[PDB]
Amino acid sequence: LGIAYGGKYTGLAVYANRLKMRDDVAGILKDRRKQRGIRRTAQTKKKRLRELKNYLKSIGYNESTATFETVYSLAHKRGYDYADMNSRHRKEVVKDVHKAMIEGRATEEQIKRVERIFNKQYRPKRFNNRILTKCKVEDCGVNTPLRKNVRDLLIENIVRFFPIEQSEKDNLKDAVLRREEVKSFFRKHKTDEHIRKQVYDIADNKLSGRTVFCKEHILEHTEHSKEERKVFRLAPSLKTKIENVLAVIKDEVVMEASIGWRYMRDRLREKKLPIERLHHALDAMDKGSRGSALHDRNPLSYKKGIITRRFMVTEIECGKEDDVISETYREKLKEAFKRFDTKKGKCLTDKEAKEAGFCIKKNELVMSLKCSIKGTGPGQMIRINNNVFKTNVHNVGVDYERKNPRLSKHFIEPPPTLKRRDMVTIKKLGTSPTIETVSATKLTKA
RNA sequence: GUUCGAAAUUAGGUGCGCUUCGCGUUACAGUUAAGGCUCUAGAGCCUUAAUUGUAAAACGCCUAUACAGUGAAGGGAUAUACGCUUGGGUUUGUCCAGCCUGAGCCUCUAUGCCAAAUGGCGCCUUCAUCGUGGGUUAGGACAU
DNA sequence: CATTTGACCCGCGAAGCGCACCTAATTTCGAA
DNA sequence: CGGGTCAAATG
Ligand SMILES: [Zn+2]
Repeated sequence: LGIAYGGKYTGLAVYANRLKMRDDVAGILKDRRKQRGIRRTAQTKKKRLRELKNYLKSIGYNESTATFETVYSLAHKRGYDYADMNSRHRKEVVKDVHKAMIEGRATEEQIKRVERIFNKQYRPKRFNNRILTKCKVEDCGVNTPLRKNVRDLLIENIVRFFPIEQSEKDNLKDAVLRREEVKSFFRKHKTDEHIRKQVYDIADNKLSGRTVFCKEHILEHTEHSKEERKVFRLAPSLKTKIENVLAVIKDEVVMEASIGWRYMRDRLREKKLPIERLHHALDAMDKGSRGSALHDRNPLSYKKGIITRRFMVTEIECGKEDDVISETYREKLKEAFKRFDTKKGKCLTDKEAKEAGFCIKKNELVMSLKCSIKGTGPGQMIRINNNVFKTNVHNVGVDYERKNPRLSKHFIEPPPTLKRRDMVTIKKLGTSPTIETVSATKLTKA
């Protein structure tokens, strides 16, 4: 093998071929997770609002009444409850709800049910039993316990090696799980400081995670010492990296980033391969995919042929203020940059915007300016519900460009067989695709 | 006695999943503040910006045998499910991740909250009732 | 009038829970 | 952070 991997690169120094691994999948999953969290928060907000509306209408506070107005507006921003006394606390929102429903002449049971709606848990929190480490011995596929549920077994695993009799071992085990008793025992039955910490840690600490062995095998681990450490749960991004490297190996070991070492070591054997744990070889993405974003995350405004969007003054770049629609605020922003000298950093800053007089919002917060969107065109605009989005995956091929079947019903501009990366006699696609900085129209299939 | 292997423990980092709280975006509607034009100091319209409210945030796919509210009763560690067995939806060229989830079950895993036993509560179940919902999707491989 | 050709575009923050998989170190037991 | 966008410019 000779594989050696590190940082963003790897080398199969059997051969001396270097390979570049994907160093993005982690950040892509991170934002595929932030998006899912945003979506689920919004769905729970809709659930809660539906329930609150139904209840308020059921008790005579119909939508036209001020009680409904106030309570429904309060239910949009209910505050946080992870702690107790950028957001208000659940208690302040519920205090305002009580105030409004009292002023509405509501009964105690009604206010209490509205409070229950404001405190309801719409999606269960399930985290106590999610990741399931199975027992290491080959004949025991059963679940290992959480280490906090078998503190007795873990304490026994340590006390079974003390120079004392079994009766004193059992007494000590029962005492530590009787506080000064264990201290006196150790003070008399001199024991190593590390062993004493370990037993105290098992007795007292918050034991996250599971044990390598089940109940029936925690103590028997010495009988299985020759079996190496096993792995079952590796990060999908590291899995993608390592499996791309392994696929390269399959098409075509002192393996010196260290995470996931055992997963490679086990895939390299797939039975007994030994392991000895830009010039890297000398030391030794497809955004059109079916799971990529169909469009941008921030919707755009598309009015009478002009694409614009609101960007904060601290989000509009120096040298680009010409996209700001307002003539007056363009001049104001230019008057701000010939004092700020922001051309280097180009980002501008909250303090600078406030000093320049762009703090116009409710909380003295920096205003926003509508700016025209460069780098986009009409062909990329889609409309879903009220939102207009830029889609970078509008092109799936060219026959005249071919529109994305997942967006044909949403394109604002009506439409008038080389796919991307095909071999022809393609890095960017269109009616005259870019083929490799040369662009041509008369490509032919090859 | 060195080395190596395992387990345990601790700290760091990396990452994965769940549940929320916001800001920002967008659509409409109402206001305020200006800028302009147009009718005639006002009045009508367009712009920008602020402030209010409500609504959308991937497309889709799958579910009404579904889903949630309310009430009653029963069960609640001889119990349930995030567990086990075995699925199904997302799901498509195909296969997956991840999430969700049905039926049976308690051999492994887990089991919360408010008040020493015990007591409520969440929880599970059946029914009655008003109904209109719920899950997943912004990732990876392969083929094309 | 098809090509270069050069600049431009792209959602952020926090909290509460779980978890694994690698480093660093120690104990203990097994071996080779 | 590729896949485009526009307008410009041997054209
Ligand atoms: Zn076992």
